[PDB]
Amino acid sequence: DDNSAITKANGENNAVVKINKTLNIAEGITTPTATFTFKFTEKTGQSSNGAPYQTGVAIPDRNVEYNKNDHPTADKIQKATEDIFSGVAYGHAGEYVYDVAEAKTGWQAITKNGKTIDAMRYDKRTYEMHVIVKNKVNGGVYISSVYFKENNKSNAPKVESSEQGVYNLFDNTYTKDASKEPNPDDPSQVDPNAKALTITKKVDGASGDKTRDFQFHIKIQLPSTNKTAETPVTNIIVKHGSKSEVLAVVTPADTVEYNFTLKDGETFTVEQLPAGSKYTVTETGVAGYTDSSIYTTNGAEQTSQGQKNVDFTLTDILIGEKKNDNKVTNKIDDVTPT
Repeated sequence: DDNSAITKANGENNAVVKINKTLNIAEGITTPTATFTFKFTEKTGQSSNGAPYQTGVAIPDRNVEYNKNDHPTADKIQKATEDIFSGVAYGHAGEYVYDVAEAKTGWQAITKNGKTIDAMRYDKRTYEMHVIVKNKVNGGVYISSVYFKENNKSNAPKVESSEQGVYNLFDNTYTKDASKEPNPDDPSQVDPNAKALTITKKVDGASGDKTRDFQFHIKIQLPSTNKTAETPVTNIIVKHGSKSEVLAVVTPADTVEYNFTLKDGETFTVEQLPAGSKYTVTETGVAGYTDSSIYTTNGAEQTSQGQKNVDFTLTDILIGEKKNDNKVTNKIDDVTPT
């Protein structure tokens, strides 16, 4: 404001403080089972006034639970604790200072035959909560003033709240490999071998040239959650085998671009990608041929019709946690003499 970084109390009633966890999650991803647990630990030291920090009052482990019914907005799910001071009663005035950190527990990866689909990166940050206790009249005490300061930082400024008495202290990201929950009505049936993307050219017609290449271009957008560890920096592409190439990730933009050719019945394959990524694909125009597409996006079937000799483009196709493929048909009208 200032000073809004500090949660006061109205009158002599205990200050109220919720802690808000931010889970970052991309677009094609089912929110996982995950409890995030905050762990308060009593710190020593000396208040401004000369007094040592007061101790001997415990704050319990506070937890937020995520499950399949939690759905992101702006690629993040935000859940808060209740009042952390619920069921906590101090004995005497003074400055109680707690180290608050988030424990690395309460989530497990999806696993099929020793192989792991997903990944949770836990917030490493650690804070200093200053609980400022002050005398009631006549007697007893109250939680007067609460504030946070990030630990291990140089001249750490006071932590500003998102909402009233709510602090986004802990921030974690979740990643998921694409296309490995292929059965749209049962994600327990899990395939670690499923490919990130498939594109398959099908030339259609008696006059159709089924030996030539059709020229393609693809730009893939890795999702924002990629920026948060651990992260992909190489991509593996198979334009019909044994052509196998390790394309690299453009680090400031998190994109990969490719140019490849397909012949009739020829499949383009992206080996593996974090679910949540997007792609643009473009087949250059070729004389006589109207192109069409039947694509699966995160288990959902969608279509797109093209023009006769124009470049055919698919604009920002999501590559979800479910099935991901594309079958692009190139159709040519029959040459018949009479």
